[PDB]
Amino acid sequence: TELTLKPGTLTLAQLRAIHAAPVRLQLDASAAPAIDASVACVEQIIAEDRTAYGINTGFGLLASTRIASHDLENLQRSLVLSHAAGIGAPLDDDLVRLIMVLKINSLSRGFSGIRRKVIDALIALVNAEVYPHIPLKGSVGDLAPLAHMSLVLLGEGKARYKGQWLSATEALAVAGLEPLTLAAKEGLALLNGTQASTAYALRGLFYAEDLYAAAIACGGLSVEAVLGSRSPFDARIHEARGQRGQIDTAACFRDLLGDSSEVSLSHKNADKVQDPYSLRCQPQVMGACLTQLRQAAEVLGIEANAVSDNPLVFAAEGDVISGGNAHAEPVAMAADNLALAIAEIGSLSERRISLMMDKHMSQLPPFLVENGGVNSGFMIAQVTAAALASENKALSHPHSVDSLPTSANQEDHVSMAPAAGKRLWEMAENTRGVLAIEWLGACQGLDLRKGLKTSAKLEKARQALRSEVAHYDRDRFFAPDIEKAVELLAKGSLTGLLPAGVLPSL
Amino acid sequence: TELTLKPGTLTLAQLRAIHAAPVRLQLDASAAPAIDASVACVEQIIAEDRTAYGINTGFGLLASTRIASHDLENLQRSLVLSHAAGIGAPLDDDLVRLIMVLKINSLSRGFSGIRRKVIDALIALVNAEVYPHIPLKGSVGDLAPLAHMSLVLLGEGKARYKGQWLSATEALAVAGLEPLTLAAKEGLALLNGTQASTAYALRGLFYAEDLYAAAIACGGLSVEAVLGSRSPFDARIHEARGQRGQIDTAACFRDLLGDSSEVSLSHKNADKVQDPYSLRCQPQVMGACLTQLRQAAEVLGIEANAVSDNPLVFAAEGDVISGGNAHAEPVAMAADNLALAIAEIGSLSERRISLMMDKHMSQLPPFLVENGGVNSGFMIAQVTAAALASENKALSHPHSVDSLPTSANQEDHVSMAPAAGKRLWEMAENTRGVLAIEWLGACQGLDLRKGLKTSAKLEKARQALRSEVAHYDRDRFFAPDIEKAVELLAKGSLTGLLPAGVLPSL
Amino acid sequence: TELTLKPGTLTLAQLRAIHAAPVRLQLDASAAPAIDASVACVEQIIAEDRTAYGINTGFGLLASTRIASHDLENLQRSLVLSHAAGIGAPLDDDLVRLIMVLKINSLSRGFSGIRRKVIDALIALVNAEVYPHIPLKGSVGDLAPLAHMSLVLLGEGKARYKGQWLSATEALAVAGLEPLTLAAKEGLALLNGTQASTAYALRGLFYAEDLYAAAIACGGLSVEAVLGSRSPFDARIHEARGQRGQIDTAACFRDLLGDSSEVSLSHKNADKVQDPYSLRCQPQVMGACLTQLRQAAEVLGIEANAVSDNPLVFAAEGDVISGGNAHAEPVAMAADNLALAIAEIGSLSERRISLMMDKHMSQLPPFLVENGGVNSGFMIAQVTAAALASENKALSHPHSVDSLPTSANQEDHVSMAPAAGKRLWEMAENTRGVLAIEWLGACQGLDLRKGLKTSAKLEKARQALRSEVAHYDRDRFFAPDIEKAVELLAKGSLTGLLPAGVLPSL
Amino acid sequence: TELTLKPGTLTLAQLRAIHAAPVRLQLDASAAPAIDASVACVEQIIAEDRTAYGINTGFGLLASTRIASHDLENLQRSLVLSHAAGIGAPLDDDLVRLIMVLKINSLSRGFSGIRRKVIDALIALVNAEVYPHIPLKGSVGDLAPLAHMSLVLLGEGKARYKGQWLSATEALAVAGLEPLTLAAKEGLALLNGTQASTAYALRGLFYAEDLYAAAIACGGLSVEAVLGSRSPFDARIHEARGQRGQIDTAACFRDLLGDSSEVSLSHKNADKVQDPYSLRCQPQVMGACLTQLRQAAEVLGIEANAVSDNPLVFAAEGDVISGGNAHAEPVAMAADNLALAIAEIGSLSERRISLMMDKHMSQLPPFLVENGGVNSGFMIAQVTAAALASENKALSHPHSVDSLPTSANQEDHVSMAPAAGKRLWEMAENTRGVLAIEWLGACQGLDLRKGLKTSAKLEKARQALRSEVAHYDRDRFFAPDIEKAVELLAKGSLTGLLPAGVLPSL
Repeated sequence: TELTLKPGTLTLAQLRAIHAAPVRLQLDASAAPAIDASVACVEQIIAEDRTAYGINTGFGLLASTRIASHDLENLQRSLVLSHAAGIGAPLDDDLVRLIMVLKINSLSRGFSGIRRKVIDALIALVNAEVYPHIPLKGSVGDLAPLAHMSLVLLGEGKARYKGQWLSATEALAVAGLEPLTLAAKEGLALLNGTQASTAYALRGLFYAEDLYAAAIACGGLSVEAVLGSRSPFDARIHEARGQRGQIDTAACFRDLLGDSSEVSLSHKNADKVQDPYSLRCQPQVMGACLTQLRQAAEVLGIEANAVSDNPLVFAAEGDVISGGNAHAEPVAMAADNLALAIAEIGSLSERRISLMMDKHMSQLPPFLVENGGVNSGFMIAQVTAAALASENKALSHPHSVDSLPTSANQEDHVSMAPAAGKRLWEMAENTRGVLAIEWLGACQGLDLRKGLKTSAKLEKARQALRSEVAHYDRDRFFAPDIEKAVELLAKGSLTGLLPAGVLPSL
Repeated sequence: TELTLKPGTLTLAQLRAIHAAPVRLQLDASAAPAIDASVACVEQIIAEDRTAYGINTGFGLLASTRIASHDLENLQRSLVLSHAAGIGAPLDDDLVRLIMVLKINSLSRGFSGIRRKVIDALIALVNAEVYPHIPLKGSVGDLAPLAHMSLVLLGEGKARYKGQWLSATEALAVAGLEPLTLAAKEGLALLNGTQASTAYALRGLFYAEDLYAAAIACGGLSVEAVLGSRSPFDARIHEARGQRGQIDTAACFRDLLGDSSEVSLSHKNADKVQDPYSLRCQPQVMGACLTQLRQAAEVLGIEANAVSDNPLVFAAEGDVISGGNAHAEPVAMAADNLALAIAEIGSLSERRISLMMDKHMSQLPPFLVENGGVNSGFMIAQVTAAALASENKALSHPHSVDSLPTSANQEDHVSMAPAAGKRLWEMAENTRGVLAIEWLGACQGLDLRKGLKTSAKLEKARQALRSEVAHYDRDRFFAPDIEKAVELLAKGSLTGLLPAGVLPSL
Repeated sequence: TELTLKPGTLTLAQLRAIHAAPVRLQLDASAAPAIDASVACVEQIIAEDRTAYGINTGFGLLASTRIASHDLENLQRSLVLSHAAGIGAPLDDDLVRLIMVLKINSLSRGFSGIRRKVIDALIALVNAEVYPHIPLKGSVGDLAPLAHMSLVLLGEGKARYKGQWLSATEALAVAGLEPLTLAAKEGLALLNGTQASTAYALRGLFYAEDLYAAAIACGGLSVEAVLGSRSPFDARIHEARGQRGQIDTAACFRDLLGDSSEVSLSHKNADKVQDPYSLRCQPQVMGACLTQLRQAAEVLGIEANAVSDNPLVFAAEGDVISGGNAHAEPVAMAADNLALAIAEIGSLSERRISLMMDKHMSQLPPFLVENGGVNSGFMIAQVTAAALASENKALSHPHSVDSLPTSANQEDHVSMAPAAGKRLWEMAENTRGVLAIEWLGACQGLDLRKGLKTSAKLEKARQALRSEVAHYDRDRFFAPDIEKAVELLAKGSLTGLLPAGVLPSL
Repeated sequence: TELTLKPGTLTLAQLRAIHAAPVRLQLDASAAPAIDASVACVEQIIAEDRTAYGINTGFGLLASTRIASHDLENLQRSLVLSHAAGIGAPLDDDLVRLIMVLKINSLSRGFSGIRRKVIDALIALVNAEVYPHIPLKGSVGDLAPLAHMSLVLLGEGKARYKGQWLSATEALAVAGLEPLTLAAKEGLALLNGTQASTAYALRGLFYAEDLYAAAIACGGLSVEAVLGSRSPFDARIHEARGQRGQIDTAACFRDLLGDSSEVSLSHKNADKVQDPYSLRCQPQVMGACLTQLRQAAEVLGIEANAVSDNPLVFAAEGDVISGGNAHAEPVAMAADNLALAIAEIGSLSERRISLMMDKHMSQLPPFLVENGGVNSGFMIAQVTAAALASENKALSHPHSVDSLPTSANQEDHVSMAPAAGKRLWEMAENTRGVLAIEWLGACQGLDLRKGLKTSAKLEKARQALRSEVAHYDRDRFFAPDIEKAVELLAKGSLTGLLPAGVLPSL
């Protein structure tokens, strides 16, 4: 997988690919100039015995003292060691790779005053598929997680390779590297930034997108299973409202559903029963979710390319300036935004499941099973979906509204973006479980409409499932079916049915 | 105030003006065609003894029965009467006017099959400044509140005029109207829609905008009061991150602050103390808030013009279709989105207040007062700001993630957009109180820098306050000062200092 | 209403009476000793030129300086003036009276070193029904609200009398008082404490209790209306679980319901349809709520009698000690606890309403109305109940988990108990609206069981309502009925049906 | 470990031991009578061709049909298979053992009509340390998780033994069992109940208790490290407030702290600086938490012994009754209650950490390190604690206030107690991380008071830590120290210092 990186130009689709699979990358030749020039600007400051905070000074007491060169170099190690104070579970390699590539992208923009050779080391680690240990918690939005990553550069910490933990030195050799020594500003360049926060929210974004796509397919099947109407998806309704998300959503439903199906055609005159909101307001509810994840994607798309460390080096003017780009407030809001979409996608789906369980609603046997006097059918699966949908409401509580003061009142407001981002992964597992159950139920219900077929793309969704899970004939161990369905969705089995260009990264 | 309405074209600035003050409006002649044509389409259906749900049928049992004309007409009254089941405090006239104008705008787009003369009645009521009673609660997202409004059309309910409650009939005469009788589909046309939800969120939007504007001015004063740096607002920092909200925010700070001030110039060499995040990350935090309220404004801007009732009449094709546009999910998310902005604006401000109270941070006397051994100064005001900032965290909990099934499982998923929107008004009162206190504190602190002036626009912010509230010389009754400051902000005293074209409706 | 107060012995029932109506109180003679002795201890310190913090010292810089007597006295006024920095709506007289009586109770315990004559002034104000202005917001848990109350003692602020605002001096004369001058420690004695926090939560408690009582009656009517069973309330079921709240709750249902009714008897054999959880799990759900409000009442009962100011005077030993009793953490948790009860009482009730709307569940006409083809009946009322029930979920978010640092890091953790307590009042208005609608619906449904009577106490609940609201014959303006029902409940119309000794204050 | 079980008499301490380690149990002979008698009552019903719902009937359609014996037996398997529809991670053996023992306890009370031999099988599995697979999610409060457990009884599912998954049949043989066939009511007896919900909250309870205990020790060390006063813990202060939790908490502090220490004695005259609230209000804040966890423990203690299935068999009277004991509302509230305690314990601790980082507060070097110009010391550890404390606020959102309708509107209100309980485990990991950091910091700070010793018990807390983690001399890899400290706490290293009889289960 060759990627030739033009720093600051990653697209959301590129980001999804980095997240999904190993990468091979190289910096574009056009990146060298600005990168080498911020180093030269740093080198000049030092050569001219100029004092610059965050460049050649010590801290606090020494924040204006030109720390001797000797202590300057060891100050970088001490920063990284002391800052590597994270805790909790190890991030998986996929997420570690994204963070590494985000850091490379940002440093490579030439505002950080870090040597190209350090950047090249990180790249060597990516290319070698050597992923430094990074613990899940600690950042308030990303000193700790970025400090854990950088440990390996110095020959400290540990890293994963071929799924086994290696010592840093062992790890470095795998990548054809030897331990490095950091120079002025490099410690800060590596530790300051929003790459972990951004990475966490991006994974939430990609999950949110996979689930949107799945939900269009499952909701289409459910519509068919209970003989719902295609009228709610009429373009005229959506154009008259003017909401773009909803207009795009409805277009997706029409594409998947078509004008009619054998199923729909064989439910002749009757269209006298208006469909419940969980079917009929799918464009409106799923469109709102689509708009919401597009808003987040835009913010996160920009942040993936942001120059986020501090202080910034402006070689062109000779200036070094301390600002607040390491504050990940926009990332935090984007994540809280995504929370709303993942929850409402799951909520609308659970009510569709609920409908399907109701023989007064479904025009199907109660709980989707033949001879329910002695068979419980899907009844407890529906309960599982309610439990999962429910959990998402509390999980929806925003993290972007909380802050505690740190660094002795000097970092008196922070974003809490890492917590905001990572709760999204569990919300997505809940909504994924809900959709898997909807998937199972709608194929069961369509099954009961003996011999009848739905549309072309929805029939592919039925075959996808039925190749792993059989029709529900009579009560049997239920959980393995749900497990199966969930893995299918997690593997993107239905994503490909959605039309192109709808979702930010797809 | 003449407004000649081209239906579906209201701008956010027009919406802010309708919200802020009485309107005089007239429909543009180009609206008549489509409006008269949906009526004609309805008239044709009835003339052809065609059955159409939501047009000439009864409900449930009779949902396919062509209800006799006679019962058809009385069905409209009964719908409005039975649907007027709202409760809680009366909306104020300002908000009632916005809802009325939103309903007019939507019906006037010609998809609702309602007579121009009914639309004209609502317009007559607006023009006459006769505002029907509408209670605050009941909608799940807006049958009840729109049904209360429509009562007056029929000569039921009551309405406010010159701030006094009048009977509907008295009210109607003030507007030069007599009670009307509704025709086929008119009841539904009036009661279905998202106008109240939209109106509630729009007020939240306009509040959020006023507060943003105030916060740029107050944060600029606070920066000056504690001798902060202008370096964090350097354009190069914000362009390097790429976030638009933050880029625009920083531009606002530079405009208000300028390159230097007498204050800043007289704090010679020293710039050795990095400013805390509550000053230095203002572009990043306030920019995130700006982006967030721009996302909401876009959704709400579109929704203000939406065709939101049901079923929709498509005269051009002869079709009538039932869809889900009355589902206000996008409005609900937009409001939850705005919640995040109002809270973080207040949180960042309270920490700026906090900083100002700390003589190790502020370079000012503790609690902003001379001889604090016996004077408490601003100490308890700061506590008030903490209480107000705090309340906003719980208030931030999203409403868009909750739903309960209604109408016997037929409306099985709803938005909860009215609750989402109205909590914003109280969040805004909290953040307004916080900013008022920041305002007071920064003018006090600048005062203590004897004779020194800040920038041109920030000096106007100081004079604005000082014309109502005097320097704090020694302990005195504090609450009246805060009261004063709050009313000043609520009157938009600082809004005008912000550069043009930054905020969606300004 | 004579109350002769033995300080520290108020009961919850006494507290409900103070809250509900004017009081006439006098201190018991046995209170004089300890009250006069803490003053004497303060007087001795001063007479012996001993330095005591919070007694005869100034603040911060002067926290160890024996401030001259002269400045000592003016320091008390300045504390009260500067601390009166609250904001928002005026508390109503009922709540102001409770706070005043709570302060009197606490000071009268003799640990505060305040003169009996100051205490007597507050008592004079209560007895005269002169209620100082106190604004709703500002405390983080209660300097501001207690400082506003004390203003009037000094002839500052304003007070309400016979529902009109009076100047403090006018107010004082009504009570036969002249402005006072405060002595050493008195300022702190008055301003420190948890009385407002406690008062806010107590009102929440009493509301929660009224609603519990109402819900037993309404749920009993609903059970009857849909021909539910009395079997779920069998004592054996509740004893076998062992939960006390549930055991007591079920006993209440049995008392109100009885072994059988004309209604229940006339629904002969059939008991083949198990009742839904919203009826059948009433003991379990309402019992949990009962336990929860009993836990809160215990904490609040104790806190109503707490010695809560600081520093405390221990005359017996001669010691003065600074502690943290003014921290209202337990009050904050008690309120968050009560939030759960008010929400679940309303949630269970709304589902009972929902059931009643469902002719497949209710054994009643859909939406409780004859000829629903053209009549909507209770359909939109149910929607109102869903909107109100829904709002309570977000409102349930705990305030006790938030804190911001105040007083320049010296009050670095606070309770947020006032916010916790006051949100309960609105939660209670929501649940009250829900129950009013249940009340209306169950009497309507029982009505439809022509001529049949329920039990003795539930028939009184029916007559209570029917004296204000008529049977629903056909569609009519709905909101006035709900308004009526709500006022009935707010007046305690159903409270008296509940057996004695169940609820903490009743 | 022999336990001879008297059903319904488990104590909280017994429950903590079952949770912590393997058990060996036997039913007391006095349990046989009522257990054999409910079976006989079931047998009599069947022998008399009496129809009883949930005993010898089929479901829904057949809810009044005496299902043939043959289908009766297979209905039990089908219930268990179809109900085993849970998902998510496998519970660990510890938690599976607790659930099994809770189920045994409840069935053994003789109200369930299940054969002693089935109960004996579960006991055989416990004794053999064979733990059936149970997935984490699915219950709405516990059909799915109890159905997964019961699978193994029938020779389905899988179970863990010596940490390896075994087939059910392999598992059964390890316990000396063969697959069973279930009889009338047994399926329901096994699947209905609140044992998983209760088990989840109990683990939360025990965690909350361990953390309370740790926090008293760490807060005592922090007090000493920054030369705080013992005056806030004076019994007179706590008795004067009257709050029991706080009185008990303060007694704990006095026990651990003592009247004085070498440390405290060597900080001679000065006691002129009042301690911040994070030290001084420890009795008030930790006491509130203690009260809160005592309230939960009481509910959970009772529920551990509850008869929770349905319908219940009352052999004494011959009656079988369907009720709602399987509704775990009280468990859900107890868990939400515990959430508040775990969060506030962590919040108060993080502010104590914060204080310790502030040389204007701590009387220690900034960030607890010598030569901080080039050493960052504990600065980023503090950030980690803020991130962890912060996460707990959103996690605090109550689950007991949410519900969705299941079983086609027949279970229209549910508790969401499993979600409520399990979020507590992660909240406890956050607060544990916070305390570990406090622990580290206070031992570091005391270290800096060269040669000085604190009290007897607090010196043991110092030695406990120092045996794993060395004094912080200069910057080094920080995270391993925190990891170490966390494992120490998780192992109960400080629990034993707390006085006996304070905590419900200890």
